[PDB]
Formats: sequence, structure tokens, C-alpha cells
Amino acid sequence: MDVNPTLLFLKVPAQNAISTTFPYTGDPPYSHGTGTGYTMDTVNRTHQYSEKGRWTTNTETGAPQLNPIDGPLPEDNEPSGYAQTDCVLEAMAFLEESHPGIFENSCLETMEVVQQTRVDKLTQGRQTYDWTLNRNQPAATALANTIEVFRSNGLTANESGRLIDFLKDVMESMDKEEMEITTHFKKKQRLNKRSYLIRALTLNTMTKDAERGKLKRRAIATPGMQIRGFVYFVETLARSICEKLEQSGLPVGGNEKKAKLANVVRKMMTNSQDTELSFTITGDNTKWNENQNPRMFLAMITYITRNQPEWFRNVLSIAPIMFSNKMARLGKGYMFESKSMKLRTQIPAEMLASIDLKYFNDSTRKKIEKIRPLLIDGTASLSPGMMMGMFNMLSTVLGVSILNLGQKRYTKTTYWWDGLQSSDDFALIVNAPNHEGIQAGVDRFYRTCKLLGINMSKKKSYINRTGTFEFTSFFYRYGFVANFSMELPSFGVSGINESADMSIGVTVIKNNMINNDLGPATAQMALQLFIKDYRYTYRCHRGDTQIQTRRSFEIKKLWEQTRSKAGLLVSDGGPNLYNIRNLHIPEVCLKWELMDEDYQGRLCNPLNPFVSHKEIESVNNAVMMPAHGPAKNMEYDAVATTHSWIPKRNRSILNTSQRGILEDEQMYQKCCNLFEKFFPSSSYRRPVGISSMVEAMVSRARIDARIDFESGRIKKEEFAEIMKICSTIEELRRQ
Amino acid sequence: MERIKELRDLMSQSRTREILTKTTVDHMAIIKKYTSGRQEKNPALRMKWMMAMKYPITADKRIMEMIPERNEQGQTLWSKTNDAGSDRVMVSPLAVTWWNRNGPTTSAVHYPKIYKTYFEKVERLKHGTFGPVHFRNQVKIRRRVDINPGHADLSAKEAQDVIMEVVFPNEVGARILTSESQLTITKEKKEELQDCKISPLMVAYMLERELVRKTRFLPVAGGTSSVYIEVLHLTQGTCWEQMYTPGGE
Amino acid sequence: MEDFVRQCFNPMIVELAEKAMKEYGEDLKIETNKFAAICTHLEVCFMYSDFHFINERGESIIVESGDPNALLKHRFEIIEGRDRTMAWTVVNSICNTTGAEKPKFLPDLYDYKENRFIEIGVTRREVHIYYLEKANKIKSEKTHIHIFSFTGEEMATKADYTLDEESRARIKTRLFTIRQEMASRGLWDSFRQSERGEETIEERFEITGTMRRLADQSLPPNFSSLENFRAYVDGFEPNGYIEGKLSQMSKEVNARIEPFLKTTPRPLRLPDGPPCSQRSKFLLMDALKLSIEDPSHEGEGIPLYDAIKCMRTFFGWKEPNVVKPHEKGINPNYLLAWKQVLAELQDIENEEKIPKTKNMKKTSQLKWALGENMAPEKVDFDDCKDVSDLKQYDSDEPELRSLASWIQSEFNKACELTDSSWIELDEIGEDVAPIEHIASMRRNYFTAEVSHCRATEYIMKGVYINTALLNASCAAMDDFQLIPMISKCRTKEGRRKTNLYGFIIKGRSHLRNDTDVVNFVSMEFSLTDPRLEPHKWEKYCVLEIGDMLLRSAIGQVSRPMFLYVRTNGTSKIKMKWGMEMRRCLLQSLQQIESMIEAESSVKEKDMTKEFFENKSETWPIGESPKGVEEGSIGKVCRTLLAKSVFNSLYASPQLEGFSAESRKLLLIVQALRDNLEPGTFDLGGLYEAIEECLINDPWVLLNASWFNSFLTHALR
Amino acid sequence: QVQLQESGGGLVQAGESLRLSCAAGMGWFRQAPGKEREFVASYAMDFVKGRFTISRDNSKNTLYLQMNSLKPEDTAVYYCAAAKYWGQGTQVTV
RNA sequence: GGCCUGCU
RNA sequence: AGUAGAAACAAGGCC
Repeated sequence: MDVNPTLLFLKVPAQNAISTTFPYTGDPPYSHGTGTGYTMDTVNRTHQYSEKGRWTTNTETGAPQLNPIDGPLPEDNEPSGYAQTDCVLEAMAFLEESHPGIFENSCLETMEVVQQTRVDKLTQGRQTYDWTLNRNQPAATALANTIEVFRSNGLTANESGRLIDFLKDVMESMDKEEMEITTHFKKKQRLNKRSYLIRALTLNTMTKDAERGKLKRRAIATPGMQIRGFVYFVETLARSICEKLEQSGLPVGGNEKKAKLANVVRKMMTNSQDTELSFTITGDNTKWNENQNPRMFLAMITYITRNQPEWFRNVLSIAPIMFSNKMARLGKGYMFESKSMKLRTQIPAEMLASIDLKYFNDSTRKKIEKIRPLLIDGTASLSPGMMMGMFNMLSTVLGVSILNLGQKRYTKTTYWWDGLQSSDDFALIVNAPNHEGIQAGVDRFYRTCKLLGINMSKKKSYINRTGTFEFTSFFYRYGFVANFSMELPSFGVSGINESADMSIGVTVIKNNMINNDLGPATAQMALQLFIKDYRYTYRCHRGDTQIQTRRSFEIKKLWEQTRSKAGLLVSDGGPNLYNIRNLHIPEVCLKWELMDEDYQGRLCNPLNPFVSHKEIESVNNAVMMPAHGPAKNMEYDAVATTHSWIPKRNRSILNTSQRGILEDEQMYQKCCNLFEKFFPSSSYRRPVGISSMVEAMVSRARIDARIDFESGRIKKEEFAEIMKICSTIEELRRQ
Repeated sequence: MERIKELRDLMSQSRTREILTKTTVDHMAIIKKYTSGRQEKNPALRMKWMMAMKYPITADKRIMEMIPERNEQGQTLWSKTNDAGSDRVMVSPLAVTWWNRNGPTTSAVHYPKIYKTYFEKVERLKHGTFGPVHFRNQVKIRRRVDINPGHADLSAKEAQDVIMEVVFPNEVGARILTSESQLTITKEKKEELQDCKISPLMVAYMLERELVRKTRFLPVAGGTSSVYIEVLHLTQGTCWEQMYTPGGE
Repeated sequence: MEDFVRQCFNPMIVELAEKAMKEYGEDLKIETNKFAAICTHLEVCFMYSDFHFINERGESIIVESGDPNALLKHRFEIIEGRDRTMAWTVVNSICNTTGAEKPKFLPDLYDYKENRFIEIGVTRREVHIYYLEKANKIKSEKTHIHIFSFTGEEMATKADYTLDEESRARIKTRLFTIRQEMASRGLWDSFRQSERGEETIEERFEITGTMRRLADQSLPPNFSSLENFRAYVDGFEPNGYIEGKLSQMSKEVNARIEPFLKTTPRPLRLPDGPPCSQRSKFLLMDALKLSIEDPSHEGEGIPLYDAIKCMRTFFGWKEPNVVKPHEKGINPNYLLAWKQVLAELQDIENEEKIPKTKNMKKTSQLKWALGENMAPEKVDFDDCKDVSDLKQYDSDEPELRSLASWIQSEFNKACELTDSSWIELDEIGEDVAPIEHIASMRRNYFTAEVSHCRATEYIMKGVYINTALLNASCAAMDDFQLIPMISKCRTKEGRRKTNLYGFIIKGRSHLRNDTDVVNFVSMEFSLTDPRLEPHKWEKYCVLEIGDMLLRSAIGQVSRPMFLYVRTNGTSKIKMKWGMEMRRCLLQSLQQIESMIEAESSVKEKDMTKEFFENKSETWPIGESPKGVEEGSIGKVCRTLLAKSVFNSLYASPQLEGFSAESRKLLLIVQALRDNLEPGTFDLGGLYEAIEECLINDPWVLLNASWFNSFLTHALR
Repeated sequence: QVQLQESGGGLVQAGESLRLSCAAGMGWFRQAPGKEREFVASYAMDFVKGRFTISRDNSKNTLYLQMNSLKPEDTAVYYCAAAKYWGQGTQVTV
């Protein structure tokens, strides 16, 4: 007899055992080298899906741009980006009519937010493409570098501390004859108008790793800092709009998505009488981002912001204007090998414009030949369409408009449709009195989608009777069925620290028990395995064992020293008291009454040199990138113990010409620590104002010395010493 | 005394003097987050990879004057080589366990008073009474429920001023809290935590967690109470219901 | 008017007033009289505060110039002259230290004698109105208020004047100096009434310059300016434009539904080529175990001593010789490496105490076997351009290979029971709730079912091997290291036992990226002759190292005993994911527990015990030439565990792609079997998407064969 | 200010085609002998939809009406109009 | 041969 | 050789 697990589906329905079809117990695919090939392929594919448009050359950037809007209507089922302006404007108008007051309200709240938003909001972001160094750097670092360059060039309106003023300075920089940047190898280099325009309109391309569910790798993009404020405002407007649309599912979580899917299916099927047939289409959109033209987003926003202050319209329109002229950096480059001479070489992507094509294979040779005409200063113009879901929410708005355009008031026919859209994925429930009606409805829905630059993937889509469908790895079969294979990768040690890892593991087990219908015995097994892996990872074994490690000696002496050994934490080699009933309690508090007072005091000592807290945002928040989803943050319950240390940093900056960044880091951190000691609320509430550091610090020294004498340790001798030391630092700052 | 003294020492050197002079208060946050350290994409892989090194964690410089450089057999506990972009020094994990067996001891009696939420959870569970398990299909319907069982009927911003006035009374600014509920909360949490020396930031964070109301959407069947939702994993399942009554009731 | 503040007042005050001007964001060129008025207010604040000191008594000491001493206390300490944030900082600090009441508006000074605030304001109008005006602005105030006015008069409540009168003569002399100096200037046409409390501003975000031209190039094809396009949008109204283009659009743009029937789906085609080879990092079906029967636990013990003790338990060693060559390497190197390992093992046996971890010598043998100094040296392009052989890295579709029957048998025997327990679980909090007791009983049942399973043994082998390899790579980056493959089990009798499959030599492991490869050489004992399925051992070199005698009724077999030696490699990501193989247990048993719960939701009672003991119900878990064979729930547990283990062992992008694109077709087939009239828009496209994932991986090809068999058995 | 001249009318067979052009938003309108004006295209009327296509060249300053699959009921003077400004019309007889 | 780094 | 698979590793750089 030959064993075959798949035959199990002959008795257990597919959805009731779908977890077996998710090989999420092995290493996910990773990219190894350059992503330049993928970037070039994506650029060429985006440009050839809109080949029948019209070509122009921008007078500012001098780059060739392709406009397919209002182009010839498609005559085949292949992907097409020839969106029609009038059709999309009409779709938005119908969306407004079905939801009166949506645009005006959303614009009102967006106007409030834009005029009260601060610059620091841009620091709350992941890697961004700093143009000062032409590389990806943390959002805060890139923002600081750009602000420094602007201030050195004379653009100091951002000193007002307002994001709108920062954007005003950004736009004013576009009209400057010559800017100056700094490079280390420090050298001051001058950038002319066109070079700075291209550096501000460019995107950095990388390869996406840890992407499960496809054989081929893809490319993703990261924009600069000049354009992120406009993107933030536009996405704020789009989120405020989608929050008023029940057909959208992008700005919500997973459980809300499931609830809305259940509600829509029940509404569609229940209202349908015996005569009407119902069919569900589990649709995926092929080349979703490559076929969405930024000009059409400009049209949608300018229709949304009608009868609004002109400044609001301008600030919300700046973003799509820059995306329509966006450029993409090709990537890291290409690495060549010569086996005859036994050597390797790494050529940067910027040489692709001039480098001969003898080194490249046929596929890459043709890709380079096709993309060369669009190469301007080492970057390729990508006007026709978006690169990687930067306007997720606006795309969801367009999809929701398409979904609502079939409310049976615009169809003008017996058939009708509804459903749920989340960018690149949708479920469409279509009802009609007969199979011919369903066919006509789906055909018209597809045709209308093709008029908006949205394509339906026929290969990854199928239609059945309502009651069974899929949506973003959520399988609905007369009710959503748990999978538990999507969350399997999150059952190990997170990698934050000991206490954080313990709390995160127990909380993940608890949550997957609540949401993903994890069984009790399975949860106990998960707890046991997690504890085993945790002890084997942090070298913290039970203590009563003879497992020799680098940490087994101190742990054993602590074990033999303690009297009530049941109170020792698993991190210190103690027994595990966790169970299904204790999954919502931190380890420290669960073992508090069992700890010896000496060990308890040594553990939770504020003066410990290991605990370090930076800001209110990073107290008990851990960023865990979930499998098959975007990066997410979790609140984990933990007590600040000596085990809450933060791990070592990379330390490879020491071998790079960018070595002075570490000295600047140290000096900035010293100044920030001094300010915090002067202003204790610096971390919890970020200080605001327009004065400089030393003014506030010296003046508060004055006052605090005064009052702490009026009652406290200070003495006249010390108070006068502080006053004249303040005068000394004053005259020092003078010179 | 000291604080202004390292201030003067910083202003002595030209670079830090320029940083202090030209940098305005508003930019405080930016430069504080200014770092070359990228946020890790795969934390688990490197935590499993770094812990195999010697000196994998980081600690303040003060550790060099509280913990000896080596233990009884000579296993090193800390190194004097500083981190990449900080004055902290890289140290071995043993320096943690050492601190828990011969490090300085204090009076942790006030931690229960600080971490009110967690200890209240423990007390509620310790006095709970279980019941028979009933096996029948559960119609889990998804609903918006409040998870925090100690929220004082305050929002984030609404309680943020209360938290500042409780911890940072001088940086409150214009705000003087009007609602009398906030008055009593301030009085109680002021007299209760009058000399607690854990940290201002952690105290503020835990006060925010305790007082601020927070809500999330979850699949529930029955219950719906704040105390009954924290144990939702233990009382409700796919085909079984476990009757439970927390210690509070 | 600004010429006056150019002339008279000192710098300090003028820049203080200029920063106060910047504070609230209004411009000085439009209205300057406010600047002069508030700078005079600030000047009176200074001149009233300075020159006034106190000592330990009350009765302020007044000195025209502060002498060098600790006695420089200031009688009145200023509030204004600071930012709003700091003004409120001082207010709150004074309130919290003085125990006084917090005012709602900005004071100007604080004093000790009377322990309270002073709000100085000198207005153009006479005092006896401005005083009570600001008084009714401030609610129930105990802070004393004092104001002057140009005529020279003073006033205050309580008839209180807080310091010397010569200072006030100073104030009013300053005051009339101001007055009869404007007399020379001539400003009272507006000086009395120049500020009325104007607060208004309009936010301006104007598109101009280059950024405007960009806006003119981001419009539809037939538009010339953003102004015109916005006007058109504002004037646009729906007039049935979607219908017109829908009618005009070609009818070939359709989404016709192709019915999906029993005869529609065709079997997935498998690639053809040379048979598929073995990819695992260790032997799974052909492993052999040398044991000692020690009482130590899994992690307890020292590796090298245990390995040597286990190997000494076997007698019959012969001089090794080549049996099956690598066919691409230098087998004599493998032979010499094996003999070197034996020699150095003896060398450890001789000395005092077995080292916890041993380093081996870097001979040419393992230099070749571990691929040392073979990475091409990195150079610059400008120095290597004329080399004809210089080209890209080989980037093409992997070699095509057809499925072989060995993977099927390997999976078959990976789901079989064993004579040992390969899982020793940790401790949990004592169960207190009845649901916890039910969970514990279920868990005990599953552990009894799966512990005696080859899948669990493979899990432990992989976890231990990858953990040791990762730790050695991170610790001994430079020097080759010896690691014996160790796994500890427990017999039926209950006696604990150790097992030594072989050895692993780890090489240079300077791993920077998650994809960087660490090469090692693995040696494993076995009894399976490699002359029967050679195509499965394409990358192995197999020697003959001894003879084994296992008790059998046919005299005694005296079988040969071979050594499978190969060069393999891994990476940080692969090591990390292989050291988390225990979650296969989770996956499998979660699936089984979901089955049990779903069935128990029907009958209102827990159904675990009868499922595991009666074994009445069975699921299709394989096909025999007679037909489909069904097994008890325990066999399903073992089968799913083996499937998860093989997923973790043979993981690859092909597996992910095939899994997704075959789950799609499985859902379609399930819809067909449920009588839900399934339909497809392009089924050929889906088939081509599935078939492109099957290239050379044995596991994915076996999964595809299983899928074809399931289709054949289904659709009936 | 806007003068308009139509071209491209004449005698045609039933089921034939005809491309009207008007040299100068814009409309095509028709007048049969026994009636007032009828809307053709600007959007198209029910009686002419799918048969007839309206298209402009703004660089040539011309509006075109491409008539196909003509019926005896298309027989009219076809007038071009600009929006107040009306051509003299071109005779089409089917 | 000596020393530096391992997400920069 | 080996790992791996649309491009890489099989140490890097600095003296």
C-alpha cells in the first residue's frame, strides 16, 4: 500500500482540511542577488501594456513618458492600461450619488489633519530612499539629512514644524538653479535643476524576499522623502473615504474582513428569491499595479476635492503629479563571473545605459535593449503606471466604485452584482434570473473593469454557486473555516528579547486559539514546543539538568541558591507553570508570589544596566512581519525585568566610508539624553517649540536650581554656582 | 549640579556645541531617531544566530563597575568594546543571570502597585471557579468588544493629560483637567506612586494602558463582558464551552 | 516708528521682543506699535525685577550692582521673556513648590516675601480702568496686580506696593522719558489705540514654477493645463458615457464561463528526464543506529564521548574501500577523510578528558571536500573587460528530472511505527480546569500515536543537526569542526538509549547574508546497498566500512555495512527553518484535532477516546493496486506528520508555487463534487501555471502524482 | 464667428456607408423633409446607435460622422452645429 | 605572519 | 565539486 495524503480530500471537504495544502513548515523562497532584472522586466511590461498610448518628452526632466489615457479601446482580453477619463469620472460621480456627502466630509477631515499635521509624523516609517546618499536609509535619518540640506541651501520654512511648510519648502526646492549635497569617501557637490528633479522623482527598487505562494520573484519600490508627505495626505483622504464604504476591506483587519464577507454573501443570497440564481466569482487581478495610471488618480482626487479650498486641492494633487513623472532606479546592478580567469565582478546598474551587451544573456540583452530608450541618468521613466501598491487605498476606492456601479440602479437589467474588493483581490456575488443573465452580468462587469485600467486574471479566477469561495487566504464554505497554517511561522521565538519572546509566544498561542480555532491539546503542544525551543535558543535550561552550555553554570548556582525554585523564570532556568488558563498572564506576575524576595529584588531592579527604554511608542510594541501579509505591530504584555535587554547592533558600519554617521549618532544621543534629564517628558510627549536646545536647558537650570533650593538639597553656594555656570555657558554660546 | 556640568562639558567641544545651538526643540524627535541601524526584517533568525556569539547583548557602561569582568571559572561577563552607535558596551548573557544571583537587591513591593493590570489579571484568575465542559456547536459571531477591563472611561488623549499631571506635573502646560473623575484619578495615582522609582516612562505607559479604553473586533459567543473577554481563549472553543466565573464576581 | 526701537532700547530687549514677535507668527512690518508697547512692558519688567536682591531675611537688599558673592538672589524672578512652553513650565513649577494656586493666564514675576505672582502691565489708558479690566479677565486671583500709566499714576488693590518707592519714581521717570520722547517723534495719532486684537490667516499652497509645468504634463492626452482640466472636471456630470463605450467596445472582450464537468479536468503532466535524486541533508530511510543504552537525556551529555562510546560498541571494522563513486568528485578524498575522522576520534579517546567540541586539521582532502578557496576573487570591472569568457552568472530554468519510485517508498516508511519513543516533551502547569484535563488526555493520545514514528525521529535528527551546525558556524567560523550525529530515544522496556548515525564536518562559515552557503561533508552508516537504486545517490560517495551481525532466525545475516559520504551545504535561513521542524507536529495534530472537534460538534460529546481505541471510522490515506485503502485516525496522524516533515525537508519555491496553483484546482474540483456548477474563465492558463512549478524536486513531483491519482479517484 | 461647412453627403445604397465631415463641443443633427430637427450625435440617439460614430480632429478643426449600415430612414439633410452656430447642412439620401 | 567586520 | 535556482554563495575590505 502506498500512502497518499491528498486522497484524504475524498472524505474531508477541501476547505475543512485546507491547512494540509500550505507548506509553511519549510524555508520560504529568497532572492540571492540583484533585482535589476526584475525591475527592468516590470518597467518594460508596464510600458508595453500601454504601447498604443501617445509618447511625449517632459520639458523639465527630459524623460520620455507614455500617456495611454483615452487611448484606443481594447480589442482583446490581454491586460490593458487604456483607462478612459470620462468613464472613471462617471464612476466616481455614481459613487458620490450612492453615498452623498462622502467626498465633502472626507475632504473636511483631511483638511483638518493636513493643516494640523507635524513634520515628525514622517519619522514613523520604514526604509525610505534618501537622495542625499542615493540609498535606502531609515525614515528618520533620511528626513534629517534632507532637512539639513534644505537648511544649508536656504529653505528654512520647515523650521515652523509643520508638514505643510515642509512640503512648501520641498516644492520651492524644485525651482532652484543649484543645490548642494555632501558626500564622504567630506566633499560638497553641486546638483543642477534637472539632476535634483530626477533625484526627487526617483524610486529605489529591491527584490521582495520571504514571499510564499509563487515560483518567481518580484520587485518592489521605495520612494524618497520629498514625495512621502503628499502620499501621506492622499492616503489619509483615501482611508477616510474607504472607512465610509462597506464594500471596501483594505483599511480593516482580518476578522472585520470575514464579517463583511459573510454579511455581503448573506445579503446577496437571502434577498435573491427562488427564481434568481446566484454565483460567486473568486477573482484576482493580473498586473494590478502596472495598469493603474497616476493621471487617473489625479482625476479621481480632483473630482473628490471639487468645491474645496484651492490650496487643499493643490496639496492633494501634487502627489499624483509627481507619480506621473516618477522615475525608478534600476537596482543594485549585475554580477559577472569568468571561470577561465576565475574571477567575479559587480557592475552597477547605472552602467546599463552605455555598457556593451556582450556580457548579457539573450533575455537580459533584449530587456536592456527595450528599456534603454527610457534611461535618463541611470534611472528609467515609469510614467504609465504604479510600481508597487503605493496608492493602495485609492485603488481600493476605484474597485469599490466598480463594485457599486452594479447596484441594479445603473445596470438597468435583471442581473446585478455586489461583493468586496481589497486591492488585487475580490469576491463578486452576481445574481440573475438565469444562467444567461449571470453570463451577461459577469461579461459587463469585466468590460467595465477593462474601461478603468483594471484587469481580471482569468487563470487565477473561477466562478461557482454562492456558498463556497475564497478571499485573501480565507476560505468560506457556508461559514469561514480556520486555517492555522498561515500563522504557523509565528509560533517560534520572535527574536526581540527573552521576556518579550516569552510574552509574544504565549500571546500568539492565545490569539490563534481565539481567532484561528486552535485546539486545546494543540495549544498545549505548541506551548511545550515553544518552551523547548525558547530554552534551547537562550541557553536557559531547567537548571536541574546536566546540559552543559555557555550559561549552565550561573543558572545552576542560581538554582541551588534559591529556596523556592518554583518562582524562577524560564529565562533563569526555572519550571514552566504556563497552561491554557495562564496564556494571558505575563511570566513575571504568574511567578511573583513564588519568587524569593532576594531573587525578586535582583530581577526587577530599576538600576539594572540592561533595561533601556527610548520612547512611548517602543515600550511594548514588537514589529513582526506576518507571513503572507504586510509588516504589522503587536502589543505584548511584559514586565520590565533584567531580561528586557536589547540585542547587539550590526556593527558593520565601521568598515564603510559612512563611518561618521556613528559619531553623529553618539553625539545626538548624548544631547538627547541631556535634554531628557532636563525635560523628563521628552519621550512620552515629544517637545514642541521654536527655541534652541541650550536656551531651554540653561533657563530650566536657572529655575530648577532656584526652586529646589526654596525646598530641597541645593544650597546658596550651589545655587549661585549654578547661576554663574549658566552665565558661563551663555557666554560660551556667544562665542 | 551634575546635569548642567555635563551640559557645559558638551558645549566645550565644538561639534556638540553646534548641535545644541542650531538644533531647535521641534527637531528633538528627528535627531533622537536619527540612526544608521535598520529595523530587522527577520528577528528570529538573528536572535538564534547572535545568541551563539560571545557578548551578544548590550548594557549601559555602568555595568563595568557593578559586575566583575569574569565569573568564578573565568567566563567573561562583559566587554569594554562599545556598541556601534552608542556608548553602551556589549556584554554576555551570563551578566544577566549573575545580576539575578549576586547583583544588588532592592524592595520590589511597589511593582504590584505599578503593574496594576497584570496583577489584577492574576488575582482575578486565582479566585476563579471552573465548571463542566459542555460539547455543542458554538455559533461564533464577530463583534466589537473592549479588551481592557480596567479602562476608566477615558480616551488616549483624554487620559494623556491626566498621565502627564500624575507623572510630569510641570510639563502639563495650559491644560488643567476639568472633569472631576480625572481629579480623583490624579489624586489617587499621585499619592499611590509618590516615591516609586521604576521609571517615569514605564509608569506613564502603564497608566495609559490601565486608564485608556481600547477596543478590538473578535469572534465571540456569549460573554461580551470585559472580564469574560480576557479569558475568551479558555471559555469558548470550536465545539466546547467551559463555564467560568472570574474572581471579581 | 521702528527707528525708536533702533535708537533707544538695548539689544537684549529688542531681540527678546523679536523672538516674542516670531512666537505667535505675525509679521512686524504690518503693525509695529505692538512691538514697541510690549517691549516697553518687558523693559519695565526687567527694570522692576533687577537691582532687587534678597538675603536669608526678608527686607530685600537693594544694590545698584551685584557684588561678587553667593548673595546674588533676585527679589523678583521674571516670567515673561520666555516661550509659552517655558512660561507655563515656570508657572507649574512655582505652583508645585510654593503650594500656591495656578493662574490661568501669564504672570510676569514671582516674589518670596509675599510668595506670589505679579502681572505688570503699563497701558496707554489710565490705570483705574485697565486694572479692573485685567482683573475681570483673571478669575478669582490672589496674585497681586500692579499697573502704571503714562500720566505718572500708580495703583493697586490692598493699597499694596511691594518694594521701594524710589524704584517707582524710576519707573515713572522712564515712563515720561518715553512719553516726551515720542513728543519729539509724534506717534499719538495711533499710539493710544493701535492694536485691536486681530487674529486671522489664510493658508496658501500655490503650485508655481517647475512644479506647475509638471502638472501640465500629467493630464489626459487632449488637455493643455491643470486649470482647464480642473474646470472640465468641475463642469463634468454623468451623461451615460460608460454605456456608449461599452456598446462601442469590441464584443471579443468577454469573460465567457466555460462549464467545469467531470470530463473536463485532465491529469497534470509530469516532466520527463533523468530520474530524480536525493536532496535531504541526511539519510532518512537508510539510516543505521549505534547505541549505548545510557541513562542520559536528549541534551544531557557530551557529544564526542557519546559518539566514541557508541562506535566502540560495534565490532567488525574493515579497511574502507570504494563501492559506489561520486561520479563527479574525487572519491579517494572521501576515503582519506573517513580514515582521518577515525584517527582523530582515537586521538581524542587517548587524551585526558574528551573535549566538548573538536576542531579538525585543514588537509587538502577536506579543503576540496568543503570547497575552500574556490570562490572567484572579486575584482573591478575596469580591470577585467577584455576577457572573452567574462559573462553573467548562469541563470536558466533548472534541469528537468522525472519522478522515481524511491520517494514514494521513503514516504511510505516515514509513516511507519517504530520500537522507540522519539519525543520527550517538556513540562506544563498542572491542569486545573476540566477542559485542561480533556486537552491533556488528547495530547497524551496523540503523543502515544506519533512518538513511535519515523517522522518524529527525522524531526529530532534535523533539529539536532541544524542546531549543532548553526552553533558551530557562529562560534568556529574559520576552522573545520567535527559534530557526531546524535539522537536519544527510549526503548519499550523504558531504558534510555543514544544513537549515532554518523558525523558531520562543518567548514568555513563566514555567513553574512541569509542566503550565503556553509558547506559541510556528511558521513552516515547504513546497510542499504547502493547498487540497487543508483540514480537516487547521484551526489553521494558510498564506501564499504564493515560487517554487521543482527540476530535473525536464518543463522545470522552478517550483512555488509556501508558508509554514505557526501558534500552538502546549507544557509542561515535553512538552518533556522530546519531547527524549527517541531511545528510539523503542530500542523499535523492541529489538523487531526480540528477533525475531532468538527465531528464532536455533531454528537454532543467528546469523541477522542472512541476514535483512538475503537478505530471504527477510517479515512482514505492511500491507494493499493486493489483500490483505495483507509486507515484509522492514528495512521492519518502519522501520514500528515510525515507530509509536514517532508515539506520542511524538501522545501523549495517549486513546492510553494505548486501548492498554491494546485490548491486552486483542488477548490474547483471540490466545488464540482459539491454540485455547485463551477466554472472557469481560462482553465488552460491555470494548468500551465501548475505545470511550470514541476521541474526537478522529488517532493513536488510526488505531490503532483498524488494530485493526479486523487483526480482519477475523484470525478466519479 | 463660427462658420461651418458640411461635406460627404450624397446618394447611397441601403446597408452602405458614408463619412460626413464638418469643417469649422459639437453636434450632428438631421432634418428629414417632413419634420423639424432630430439629434444624431454629440453620445448618439437610439435610432442611430452602433451604426454611426462621431469623431473630431481639433488640429484640423473638423468633426466627422461615420455612418455605416445605412437605412432609407437616415434620408435627411445632416447639419453640423457648434455650442448657436449651425451649418447649412449636407443632403444624405439612402 | 600581525590586527578589523559579520543585516550597512 | 557542492548548495541553489531566472542570481548568487563557495568570506569581505583595509594595509
